Amino acid sequence: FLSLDSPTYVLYRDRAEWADIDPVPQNDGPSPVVQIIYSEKFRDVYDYFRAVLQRDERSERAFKLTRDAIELNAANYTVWHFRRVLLRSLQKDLQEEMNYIIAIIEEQPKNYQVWHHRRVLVEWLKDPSQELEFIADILNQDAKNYHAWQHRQWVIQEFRLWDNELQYVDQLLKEDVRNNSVWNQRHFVISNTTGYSDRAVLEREVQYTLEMIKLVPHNESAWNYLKGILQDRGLSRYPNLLNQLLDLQPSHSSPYLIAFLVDIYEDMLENQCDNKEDILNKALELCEILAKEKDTIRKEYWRYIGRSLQSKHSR
Amino acid sequence: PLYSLRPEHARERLQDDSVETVTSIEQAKVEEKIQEVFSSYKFNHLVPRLVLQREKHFHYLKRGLRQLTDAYECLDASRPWLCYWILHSLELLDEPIPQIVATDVCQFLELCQSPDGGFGGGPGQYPHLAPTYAAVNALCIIGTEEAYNVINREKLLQYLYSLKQPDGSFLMHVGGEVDVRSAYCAASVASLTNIITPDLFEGTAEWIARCQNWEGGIGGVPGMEAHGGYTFCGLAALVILKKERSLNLKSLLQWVTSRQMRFEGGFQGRCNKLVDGCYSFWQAGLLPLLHRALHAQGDPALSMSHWMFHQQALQEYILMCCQCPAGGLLDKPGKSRDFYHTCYCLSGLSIAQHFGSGAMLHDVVMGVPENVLQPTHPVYNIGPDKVIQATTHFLQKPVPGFEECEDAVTSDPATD
Ligand SMILES: [Zn+2]
Repeated sequence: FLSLDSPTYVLYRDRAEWADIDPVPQNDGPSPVVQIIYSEKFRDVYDYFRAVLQRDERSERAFKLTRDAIELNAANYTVWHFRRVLLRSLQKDLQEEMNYIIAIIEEQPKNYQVWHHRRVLVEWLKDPSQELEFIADILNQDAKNYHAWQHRQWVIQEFRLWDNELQYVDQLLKEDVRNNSVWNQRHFVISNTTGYSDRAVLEREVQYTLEMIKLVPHNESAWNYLKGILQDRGLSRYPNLLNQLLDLQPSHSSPYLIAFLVDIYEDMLENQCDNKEDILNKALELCEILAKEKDTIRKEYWRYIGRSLQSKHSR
Repeated sequence: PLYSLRPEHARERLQDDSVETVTSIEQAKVEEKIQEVFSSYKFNHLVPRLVLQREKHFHYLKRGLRQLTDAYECLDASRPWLCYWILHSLELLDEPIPQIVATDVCQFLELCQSPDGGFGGGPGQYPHLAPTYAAVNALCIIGTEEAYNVINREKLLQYLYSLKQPDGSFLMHVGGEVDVRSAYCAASVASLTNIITPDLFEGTAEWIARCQNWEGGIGGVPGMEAHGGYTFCGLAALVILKKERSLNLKSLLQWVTSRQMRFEGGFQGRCNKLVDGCYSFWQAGLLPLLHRALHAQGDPALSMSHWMFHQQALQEYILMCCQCPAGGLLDKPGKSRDFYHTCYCLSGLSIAQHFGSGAMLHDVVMGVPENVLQPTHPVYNIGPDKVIQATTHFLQKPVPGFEECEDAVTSDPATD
């Protein structure tokens, strides 16, 4: 109704409809600390919110008051909670509220409180029909929005909406193959559908990742996904992966490629390979190359790695 | 010279492989702007220039601890956080807290405490685990008996129980949701006040361990992208619960270290995202934790003088690009001057300056020696002296418990 910036906005203390209630001012003590100097409008709305909350008043007026309170501080979890308690008590039209939260989220897409509330309305309504479209829109504003991704994962798991996510992931990866949030979603879909143990799927993924790495050799996301799906399986167990990797070394090298090879050799040594010495030396070398030149920011880590390799594969 | 100024450092710039996407484009921009800042320090020098503007930081903090502009209206449900952010920054800067504000902080925090346990974002607000963590940390930073005595321990335990879920997780608040951070707030607060019952954290360690994903890092809830803020909370929570081994520490270590930006020198929160001052703590804070973890497992290849990240490069990023002329610290040049970043850039700077493992101690203070900050506990992010002080005090007290839960089972009115 009456927007807080309207030229005709009226303070709650001057509304006839609220004349019966005594506002409750905040008590910060005789000598406050971290005291916020609230505007007159903010302190007025919250003085009435405290009065409404204190008497647990479940009215239509208290419901509308919470919209202003949220406008003033959409991070106030007590206000958001009370509004839900009011949505129930007043048997409010939830689709109407969905329209409200849609608009608000578009404004403050990074506010957690806002997504939590949408999640509640979705379980209550048990309707996830609008969800994937809406989130896609939000993700257009920022494809890495943590909260939007979390909500998307919740809707998909709860309502088992796995059918088209891998395609969506393929769309966004084309839009930005460096979007680590999308590489993660890819893993989320696959490990929750076909799983990675299906050697055909695993084969599809490694090949897909290798082509991805070929196009943008310095995109860390792809490198991370590749190692992600094979790390637990034993990197050295894939002889053809190692040969394709070494084949990248010329026109497609990077500290990632070098790092990966160190993993492979690290695994080879764990797996009691033959030519232990030849391998340890190939590892230690790449380690120093990384510490001293190709990945000096991580010199401390690489010195640790090399040191660990020696500590357990020498003499 | 300075790591960031060296000639070869220009080699650390982004190679977009000629494939431009929003990510590379935004990354290049920050690198260009940061380079401009680097150039300035390369260019001019006759007197030492890497200096922590202590003076200006203190003014900002001393003022904020008392009065905030309506720019902070958005943190009206986060007042105990403001108290922690500020008091911790002051503590790190070695500024003592006067008895009068100490008492006023205590009293304010008392007002923030729910009568049914925990602390809310402000007076009369429902309790919530984030402000509960902050409030306890703040009271522990003050560290007086008056401060300790504010916490209703029995009610706090009751409150943690009210949020504890069967699968091991904890709700942020009643009617709220769960995440690794709430698990961390409960473990932090429960251990400091000595209220850990045999079943309080049942299943928690396994719930946190499921948050570690394919990257090696930890998301907020299982399935989510690895994020520095959550990864810190995850590992810190497990250290408190002595269950760090529930995680694959190797993929965790490899993930964090990769989080340090090669050019900028500071840490990003997630892979392929921008650098940011606050992660100087969230991310770098993991290294001392991983160092303890691996060391307890007898790892022989551990350094006896350095954390596994470029301590120097992080300090350079912080000192050169994360300070505001008007006081307070930042996300990055001309970006986000607030009490949160002031607390975390400082907390990260202090982690980067001090190393300690057993008897081994070794500092690395870039810039003027005057830059040394007091050390911070890597689990709780309050002074180690304050951690020891709080725990020793709360261990004088017996863990609370519900007697009705221990007496004999009943079933017949007749036997009354
Ligand atoms: Zn930040």
